Formats: sequence, C-alpha cells, structure tokens
Amino acid sequence: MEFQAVVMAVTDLTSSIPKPLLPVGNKPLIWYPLNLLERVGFEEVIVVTTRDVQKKPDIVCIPDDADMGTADSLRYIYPKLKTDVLVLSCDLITDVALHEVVDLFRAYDASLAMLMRKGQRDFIGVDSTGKRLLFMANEADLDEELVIKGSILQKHPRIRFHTGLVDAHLYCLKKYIVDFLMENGSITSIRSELIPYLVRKQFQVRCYVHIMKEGLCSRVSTLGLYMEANRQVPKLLSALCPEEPPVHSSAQIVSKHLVGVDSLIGPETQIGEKSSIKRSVIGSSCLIKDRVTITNCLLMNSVTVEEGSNIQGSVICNNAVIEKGADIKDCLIGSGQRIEAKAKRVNEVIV
Amino acid sequence: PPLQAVLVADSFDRRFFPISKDQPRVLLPLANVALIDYTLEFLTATGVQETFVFCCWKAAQIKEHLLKSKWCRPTSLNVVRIITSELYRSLGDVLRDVDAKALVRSDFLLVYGDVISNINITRALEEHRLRRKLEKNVSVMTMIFKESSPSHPTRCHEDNVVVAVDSTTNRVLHFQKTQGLRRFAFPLSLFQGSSDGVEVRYDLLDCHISICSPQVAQLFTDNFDYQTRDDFVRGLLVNNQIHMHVTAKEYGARVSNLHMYSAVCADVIRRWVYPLTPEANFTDSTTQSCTHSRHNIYRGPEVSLGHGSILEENVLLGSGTVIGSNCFITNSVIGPGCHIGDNVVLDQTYLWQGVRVAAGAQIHQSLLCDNAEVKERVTLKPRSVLTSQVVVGPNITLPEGSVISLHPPDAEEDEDD
Amino acid sequence: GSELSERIESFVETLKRGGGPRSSEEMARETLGLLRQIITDHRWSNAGELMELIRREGRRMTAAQPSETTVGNMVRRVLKIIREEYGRLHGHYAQLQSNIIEAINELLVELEGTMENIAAQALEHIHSNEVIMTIGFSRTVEAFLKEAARKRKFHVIVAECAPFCQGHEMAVNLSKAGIETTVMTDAAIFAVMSRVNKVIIGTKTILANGALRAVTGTHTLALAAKHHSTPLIVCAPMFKLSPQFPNEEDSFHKFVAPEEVLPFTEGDILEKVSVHCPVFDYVPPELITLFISNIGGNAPSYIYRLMSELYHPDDHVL
Amino acid sequence: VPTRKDYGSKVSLFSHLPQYSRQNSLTQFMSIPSSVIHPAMVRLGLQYSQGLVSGSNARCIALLRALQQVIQDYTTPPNEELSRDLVNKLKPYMSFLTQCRPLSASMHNAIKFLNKEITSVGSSKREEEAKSELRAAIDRYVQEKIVLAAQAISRFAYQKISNGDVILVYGCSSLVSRILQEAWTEGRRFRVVVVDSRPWLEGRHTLRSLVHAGVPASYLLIPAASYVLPEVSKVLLGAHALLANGSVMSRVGTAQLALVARAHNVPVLVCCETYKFCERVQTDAFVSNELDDPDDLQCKRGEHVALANWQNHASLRLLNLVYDVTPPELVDLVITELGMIPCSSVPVVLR
Repeated sequence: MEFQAVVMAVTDLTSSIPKPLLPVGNKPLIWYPLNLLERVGFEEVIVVTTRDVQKKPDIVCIPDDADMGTADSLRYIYPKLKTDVLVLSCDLITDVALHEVVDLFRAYDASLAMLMRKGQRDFIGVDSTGKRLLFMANEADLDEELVIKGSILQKHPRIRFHTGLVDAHLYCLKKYIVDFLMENGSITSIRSELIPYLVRKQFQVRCYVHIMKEGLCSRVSTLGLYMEANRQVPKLLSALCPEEPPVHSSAQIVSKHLVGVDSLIGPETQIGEKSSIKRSVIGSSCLIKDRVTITNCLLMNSVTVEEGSNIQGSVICNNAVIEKGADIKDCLIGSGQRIEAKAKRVNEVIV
Repeated sequence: PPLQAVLVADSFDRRFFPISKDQPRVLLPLANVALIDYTLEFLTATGVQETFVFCCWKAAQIKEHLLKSKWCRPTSLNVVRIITSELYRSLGDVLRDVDAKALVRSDFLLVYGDVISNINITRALEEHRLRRKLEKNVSVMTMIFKESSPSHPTRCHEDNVVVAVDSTTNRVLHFQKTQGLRRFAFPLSLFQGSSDGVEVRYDLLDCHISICSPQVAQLFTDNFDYQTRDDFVRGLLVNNQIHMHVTAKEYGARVSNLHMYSAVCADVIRRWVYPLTPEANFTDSTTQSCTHSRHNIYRGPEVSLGHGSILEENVLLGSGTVIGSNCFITNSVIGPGCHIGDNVVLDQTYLWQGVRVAAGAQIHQSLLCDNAEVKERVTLKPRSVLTSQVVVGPNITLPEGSVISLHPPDAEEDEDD
Repeated sequence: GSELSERIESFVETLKRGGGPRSSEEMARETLGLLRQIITDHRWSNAGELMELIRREGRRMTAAQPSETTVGNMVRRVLKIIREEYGRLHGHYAQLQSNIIEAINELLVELEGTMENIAAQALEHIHSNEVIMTIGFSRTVEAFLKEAARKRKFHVIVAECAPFCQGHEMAVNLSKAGIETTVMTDAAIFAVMSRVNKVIIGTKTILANGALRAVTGTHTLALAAKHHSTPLIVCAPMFKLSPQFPNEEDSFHKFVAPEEVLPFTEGDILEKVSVHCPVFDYVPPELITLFISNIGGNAPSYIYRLMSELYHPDDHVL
Repeated sequence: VPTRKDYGSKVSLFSHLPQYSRQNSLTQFMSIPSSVIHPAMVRLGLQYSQGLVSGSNARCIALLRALQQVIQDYTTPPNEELSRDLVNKLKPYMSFLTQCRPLSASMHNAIKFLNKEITSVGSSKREEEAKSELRAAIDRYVQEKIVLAAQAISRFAYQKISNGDVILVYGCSSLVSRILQEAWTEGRRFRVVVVDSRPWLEGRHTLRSLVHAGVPASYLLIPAASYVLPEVSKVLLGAHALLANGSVMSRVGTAQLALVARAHNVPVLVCCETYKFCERVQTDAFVSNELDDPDDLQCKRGEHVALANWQNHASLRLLNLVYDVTPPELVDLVITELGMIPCSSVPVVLR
C-alpha cells in the first residue's frame, strides 16, 4: 500500500453531540473526510476516534482511553501503520483533487507535503516557485519580530510571505517521521511543534506546500466556521452525491407547498401550512406545523415549530421546541430550551 | 519638463585613501577613461538634458578635467554646471543646498560621480510619474536596482543590502545593509499593514541610482541630522513612501573599493556595459582609439609589442605602450605610455599611465598608479597597490596585503630603493 | 548652420548608441535627406572642397559605426553623382546646385520604389506546394513571401535567431495572411533540410565578390543548403551592395553585450568564463545561387559589374 | 489508465509523432494509492513528465532502479509461472511510462535485455532465489555497462587530448564532461569551448561543472560556432544512439555542428558506449523523433513576448525538435569501449 490514511478525531455550546458527528449539511461531519479519502483509491483507512463515535472502506476504529495530542495519537498507532502515512483532520471540508499535493509528495520525494488555503498570526515562507516551504513561525511563539538566517537566504534569495493562510491539516508524512516521533516522545501537537521542526532542519529533508485560492477548504473549529461551512455545503453535495436529491429524502411527509430553493431537508420532517425555507438546512424529524419563515438557519434534528414563527440566521440544537410566534434573529437555542413568543437578540442562550 | 540630474563628484568617506591625496576618486581611470566620464555618458544617453556637479575635495582638478571634455561643447546636449564649495562635506549637506538654491524644479536623478551603468531610465520615469500623479504625489523616490546572484564578484559585502518589498506595487518597506550579519531582523509593522504580497528579496544589486523629486530635497533640508541616502531611507521607512525599479537586462554598478574597481573593470573589458566599450570611444578624444579583436583584445595606436609575447585574454593596451619579448599578459589593463620589460607576466593587474616594469617581474592582481616603477626580480602578490610614482627595490617580494606609498602614516615608507 | 551641425551630431550619436530607425531603407532615405540638406546649406566654390567636406562627414559617420555600410554606400553614391554632374558640365561653378538637388531628388524618389520592383519577381521564383525557409526578420523577404502567397499555397518554416528571437515576429506576420508558418530553433536546420525545396533569406551588406554580411547563423544555413543541393535565394535592395572587400582584419562582426547570450544571474561562474555574442557572420559567395534586386536575377559572380556604374573607384577607400 | 491527450496543432511534417504538454499530467485520473501501476513506476513517470530527469544515462539508471523495486515487490500468483507472468505484468507499466515521455534507444536496449533475462528464469528456482538473482543481474549490468564502461572510454580519449588543444563540446553530456574532468587532472592543460542552444540551455550544466574544476571555459550559442570554429582544434560530442548504418543520433544541434566543422577541417569525435547501439536503421530526422512542449519556444525578448498567444493564429505552428541523425561521413572517428573504430565500420565491430 502506497499510503496509509489516518484521520484524527480526538468549540463549545454545541459539543453535547460529539464533534466528529456534528450534522453538517444534513450529513455527519466525519462523513466529509471519509468521502474525500474515498472515490480516489484508498480502500482502507484507520480511524482513531473515541467510544462516543460509532462510525465504502471497512474503517478501523481505535478508541482512545484519554484525551491526548494528535502527535501522541499518531505515535499510539505505530504497529498498525507500515508505510508512509497520510494524516487528515476530523473536521475539514474541501473540494480539491487530492492529486495536487500527492504529486508534490511523489515527484520530489518530499519528506512532507501539506495543504493550506488563502484566507477569506501565522507567517509562512514560500519559495518563488510557490511550492517549497522555507519559513514557518507563530506570532506568539517568538518574542523577537522576525529572524531569517542568512544561509537560508543565500540559496533562496526570494522568499514570499503570507499571513492569511489557514492550515487544512492535510499532511503527507514519510515513514521515518513516525519512527523519529517514537524515539523522541517529547513532541506533541504535530501541527504546532513537529511541522516547524521539519522546516528549520532543511538548511536531506524537504517540505512542499500547495497553496489554494479557489476551493472551500473549510476547517470547522468554532461556532463561526460551523455556520459558514453549512451554507457552502449545498453546492458541494450536488457534485459529491448527485444520487440523493437535494430537496428531500424519499421517506418524507413534507407539505408540498413549494417554498424551498437550495435547501436540504432531512427525512420525515413534516412541514405544516405555507412555511418559508429560504437557503436553510432543515434537520431530521423536524415537526414544522405553521407558516414559519426560516432563512439561512441550521436545525440539527427534532426541532418543532408551533404557530407562525420567524427564523433568521440562527442555529438550533436537537430536542428544542419553540412556543407560539417567537421571532428569532441571530440567536443560538440550546438543546431542550423552551422559548415562548418574544423577540430574541444576539445573545447566545444556553441550557 | 526637461529631465535634469544632480551629480555628486565627491565621495565623503575614506575608502580610497592610499591614493586620493593626489587626485579625487572621480578622476581615477577605470579602463583608460576617467570614472566621471562613464557617469556623464550614462546621464547623456539616458535622456538627461542638464546636470549639476557638486565637487568639494580637489574641485579645481575636477573642473579642469570637465571643461576640456566633450560634455562642455557648443554642440553638446547635456549641458553641465560645475558648482564648487568647501562648506558641505556630506550628501545631505549638498541635497539641502540644492533646495536652498532651488536648482531642481521637477523629478531629478541623484547619482554619484563613480557610477558605471547603461540603464535606460525612461520606464522608471513613466512609472514614477504615473505613481505620483495617481497617488496625489505620495511616492518621493524610485531607487534603481538590478537582479543578480549573491555569489557574483560584483556584489561586495560592504554594499550588500536586503529589502522587504510588497510585490503588488514594488514599494520598499524595509531597508538594511548586511555587513557582518548572519541573521536578519524584519519588523512586523509591514505585515499588519498589508499581508497580500510582502516579499523579502536578497538578489538585488544596489545600482546606487535613485531618481528623486524636490520633496526629497525639502525633507533633507528639514532634517539636519540626515547625511546619507541610507539615513534618509531609514528615517522615512520608520515614520511618504519609497518605490523601486528592478532591471534585468541592463548593467549598473557604483565603485567604492578595490573589489568593486576590479569587478567593474572586468565587466567593462568583457563588454558587459555595451555600448560603453573601450573600442567604442564614447568620449571624443584622439588618445583613446582602440581596435577590438578575438578574445576581447584591445590595441591602441602604435603599440609595437615585442616578439614572442602572447596576449591571452581580456587585455587593454594603451597608446604608446612598449611591450618586451616573451611576455604573458592576460586580464589586465595597461595605460598609455607604459614600458614593459621581458619575461614578465601580468595576471588580473592594472597598470596606469607612465609605469615602467623591468625584466623578470611577476605581478598578479595588483594596481599601479601614475608613473610608478618596478625593478627587476620583483614579485608582487595579489592585492598590492603602488601609488604616485613609487618605486620598489630589486630582488624584493611584497606580501599579499602590501600597499606602498610615499606617505609615512598611511602605508609603507617612500619610494627610495 | 547651427541646426545642420546639431542634426549631423545627433545622427552620429544615434548611430553610435542604437541603430534607428530599424528599417534599412528608411535609414538610407534619412541619410539622403540629411546629405541633401548639408549640400544646400553650405558655402563652396568648386566641387573638390565640397567633396572633401562630404568625405569628412562620411568618414566620421562610418567611424561611429563601421558595422553599418548603408551610410557609407549612400555617401559614395552622393560623391559619384556629384562627379557625374561635374563631368557632364566640364566636358561653370554656380549652376551645380540645381543639378545636384534635382538629381538627389530623383535618386530619393527611385529609392522609395525599390520594394515593389523586387517583390514583382516572386511569382516566377516561388511555386505552389514548395517549402521555403527564412531566417530572422527581413522586410524585403516578408513582402516577397506575402505577395507570392496571394495566388499560391506553400509552407514556410521560419528559424528564430539565437540571441534575439526575431524570427517569431516574422512568423507571426506571415501567419496573419494565412501562409502556414512554422517556428523552430537554430539547431533544427540540418534536420529539416530534407524536405525544404528552397531557401529565401535576406541580408545586410553585399560585398565585392558577392559575399554576405547577414545575421548570425546565415553561414550555417548556407552550408546546410549546399550540402543538400537546395538553391539559396538572396533578396536585397541595391544600396545594400558595398564596395568593401570581404575582410581585412577582425571586428567585421559587431559584438553586443554578452548579457543577451548568458544572463547576469548565473552567479560566481561569470568571473571565470568568457562569453561572446556575435551578431553577423561571413558567407562566401560560393554558397549563393542567385541574387534578387531591382534589375532581377543576378549571379553571385555578376556583382562586380554594378560597382563601376554605382561607385567611382577613387571613392571606394573613402 | 487513459491515453495522454494531445496539445496544440502539430506540424504537417511531424503529424505522426506525438506532442504532449508539460503542465498537464497523466496522474489526475489515478488512484492516490497506486494499484494498476506500481507506485515506483508512477513516481518515475511523474519525474519524467516534469523533466526532473532528462539525461540519457540517468534515465536508464532511474528506470532500472525502479525496475529493481518492481522485481522486489512482485509475488507469484498461484498456479502461475514467474518467468512469463512477470513479463506479461511488466508491459502495462512500460506502456504507462511511454505516455509520460517517449522512450530512448538505450531504454529500449535495457528493456530488451531485462525481458530476455526474465525469460530465462528456471522453473525449478523458487521466488527468493530467482528474485535475488534478477536483482543481482540488474545491478551487475548497470555496474559493467554504465559506470565501469566509462573508464575505458575516458582512458581511450586521454590520448586524443594533448597540451594546447582547444575542444568544442556541445550540450550537457555526462560522458563528455567526465572525459574532460578526468583528463584535466592527469597533466593535460587544455581549454574547452562550451556551445549550446535554447530552449533547454543545458550547456550551462557542463559549463559550471568545468568552471568549478579549474578548466578554462568559453560559452557561446550554436550560430556563433561557425565564428569560433576556426580557432577550435577538436570537437567532442555525445551520442544518444548508434544506428545500424553508422548514423549517430544525438541532440538536435549535434548533426549541424559536425557539418559546420567539416568545412573548417576541424576533426570531430563522438564517444558513447556500445549498449546505445540500436538495431533500427533510418537516415532522416522525420520518421522517428520526439516532439517536446511548444511553449518553451517563446521567450521574453524585450518587455513583451512575441509568441505569447500562438494558438490564436490558425496557420502558426511551433516545432520543438529533440533528436536528429548525422551522416557517417561527417564524423571521422567513433570512440567506444571496444576501441577507436571508424564510423564507417561501426556495425561490423559492434555486432
């Protein structure tokens, strides 16, 4: 096997349901990296999630006794791996063809190849060609402004610096890197510690990067990125899985009163009379019973409306019931919260 | 507006001071031609129609040399104006005086008196004018650079530089010189302002040509502490903005030491500064006519070299240079009127007008000034300088770092052999 | 007279720094205009002192750029036509101005029309479905091919020059008319000589024996054409012909800066290496089959007979 | 694996030959863990397409090194014979490699030798001994025909380099540069003139190596050879392939340099090993050749590119030739490991 795929499934107010199983676009969050690994080779993949996740290749699930760094998790699964490992993040949604970074890993015999995207704190040094990695440092890491060795500039006179790049945590690692991690157990959090180590030691070890400026490359880690990723899912799911209709599942009791454009609705989520779902993803088993205006909103599952509500730019956790004609704008409703007919502000009310 | 330039014919530093007690640096011949002649030719060719010469040290000799040149003629186009004063002793002191006298009315070119280049400034002119017109006169100076490898002999450690430039508008955000530095420090001020195209460049050669605007003269007048262009750019990049222009197909360099001298002479001899080649005779004088041959062989009128002598590679022969028998001359420039002995080799040496070399001498990577004399059985190790008609004793070898002149406290003792 | 001196000096510096205008015919016409202007704006009594003055001007002119023979040839033409005016009148001093001015005007008017006459012979030489090669940029050859293609279909393969890829411009210009051009490097000449039916290229200066002073790589093309016995055709205007003998010493080819061939960014290896960039090369007349001019097909041996009609032998040495 | 697509209009005289682009790759529609093609072969093809390895000798060395990995990882399926199944399985790999870049004559000879050696695998021999013997045979072939065969050629060419001679070399040939480097340190004091041509401009590779060795050097382009040839005393060229009729196939500029030197009466010598002698015979440069990327022809002369958009014109085609043959009469001496036979009687000795 040329590669061994590993995903690391080990920020708040929505973590009651496990983070790898967060419903994004009416689908599990862990389904996106798994699908990205799928449909391009990769008949096998190792998964290191916890017990709470009960997750096509026969995924190998390795439970974790306690919370630990991602580098520690990689060191924990050494006996299973036998070749160069391809490390992916649990929560990362991209559309990039995986061959772009694999070509850099293959042709140049690079010790490490990784992917980031331009933003839409961290300084990355980029060679004039745009592939070789030269400098990498975090703003809080170094107290001095910016130190560049003269030796690394003698051979690479032109260095391009970026600040808005967002790390996709898509790493292609050589075999001896894992051995080095085993014999050096002080290294943890590969993203913050191991990656800078392999950059300063080149000046053999070579690192290459594939800068993206067209794709999504969303990496959900906070509530803000959670909402943005969902609204960009519908375009992605059309090409990834054209078989399932974007409108609704077959076993549905939807009202058939139109009012749905570019909206994904889950299974058996009954809708009442003349609702309004505009660019919003309705979850599963959501009992809609009246003329509710839902615009650019997320509802996980089992969320019920009662009488003519307004839903705008909000996220609602599971098992939440609104009462009568409450108006909702830019709000977060916890799991089990019962809010009566009133106007809700930006405040993020939690259980 | 008619293009004008400000020419500084005096370098206010002691970097040429085993020699400069006799003649200034601007009058030193590069390849049988004075240093200021190349700068004047470049200014005339680039489109400048008027130049101002500010000479303080040995201004009389500079004025006398300039008045007889082709640039002081009724048929000339680049009219020159010589201004001499012993008051100012710095570049800032001249730039704050050119503002006081209001000589500059538009975008002018600030260039030293020892700059060898053939760069056409028209594109830089258009870019600077467009930037100033579109940005409501925000930019103040466009500094001309030249991309080259850091390992080139032309790039010396003294004049090395590194910049942090936004690639979108090629504007300088940081400027520091790498002299005895192994690591470089760059602030975070430029990253916060714009994170789009910040780029650190180390492959740029300081051409020392910087076209400016009268606002630079006003700023130099305002700040008395400013003395050099480096001080001005350091003070400006800390507190207006400075852009650059990068040249890739044209030559440009300023001499400041013997390393720069040798590099520029080698490049000029090898036609790297075409059309400013020795055989082109860009200055209209009858004593500098040459003839180009294979392997870059330049011969003046009435050389009459001896039998058995071979000119291997890249040698310039002056007018009336007598060469002996069984010689071996390569990569060296010999002035007019020199007398060369027999069985004498010259490798990467430089002989000015009036030198005499006896038979059996071995000179490698050395420099001989006017009217110098070398006796027989004398070996000169690399990087040895003989100045102002100094003579050495027979059967004596000079070490590598051996500079000899007739001044007690500067170098070794007088010419008495 | 100050403006006349300014014009002559400005043209001298223009020649010394960079050849402008690029076209040879326009430069020759400018030389004719300036020579006529200095003719009509000077004081003289006889023909000898005026001939000496023009000789001084031409000597300075070709001392500025020995590699450019057009100015010297045209100065020689002016001297010759002045001698004809004097001889037709001596066989008597003031009335030379009108004769010289009208004759110079006639020469210039004829000089305007040296392109259509050369191109008019394209139908006889070029045929249909025949491969024709041209190296570098030549306006005369470009017009030749473009006017020949107006009624015939053929394949043209253009080889770019090494230091300046000027063949790309010629290929683009020819392809704009639908001629099915092709572009290669200088190294494919011997490889593509197999199917090339004919070679039609231009030149810069025609010497006494019929030799050429074309751009670099012309000698290799002629040698390759001779090896495969493919005829080589040279089209050039009459004024490009020069009375200079092939070569007396070095510097017959002008050397531009070596930056064109090898860039500055190489590094430290530049100090220990010597790189040369010739622009022209010598082509013996034995490699030439025919010449095209305002008269027609002239053999390479039949190049000297025009010297007597064009130039006076006393003016050959200038 | 699909066939590689074409790129741009092709020359009428070169219609039969294939012309591919460099920017596009054949690995886009391939599984990330390679299964149809061996991963080593995929890496070799990716390096070949991008031009990372282009030397005639280095290409063969890399091909045989990858074949060693293929042999080591191969396993015999049940009720199958290694000697024939290995040959059958190796064909798709070389078919894939052909699409990435046309194969050289030395590659053809190496392939034929390896196929013949694999065919002679005994039935009684098991997997381990047969695989070890095959790897040892490949290593011995490399050693005795690649690195050991150059010593004899260098020692033979030693006698043809005397004091005061000037040698005009062309292109970047490993054997030619090695001869000069090995002969300069034995006491001979010569000067080398390096001649090359665009777009590859690979003559700098040997120019810098000669400069670093202390040998005086001179650099100039192909059209300037006729100007510099009068002073040149000898010509040294590398041969990419020796033909059956004696023609020397080499770089595109080789066949013209010999013709130009013949007019100047300068002797021309070519040096190559006997394993580059191919049985095929062909006298032209059209029936068998390789077309490269046409985008390399365009150059940034001045501030603008004359050939920036050549595809817009329907009657303008860019030709990028690679190889051409020279008549045996042009070169008067062929230097091989077996002696100094003349070019005329090359096949008789080489048979």
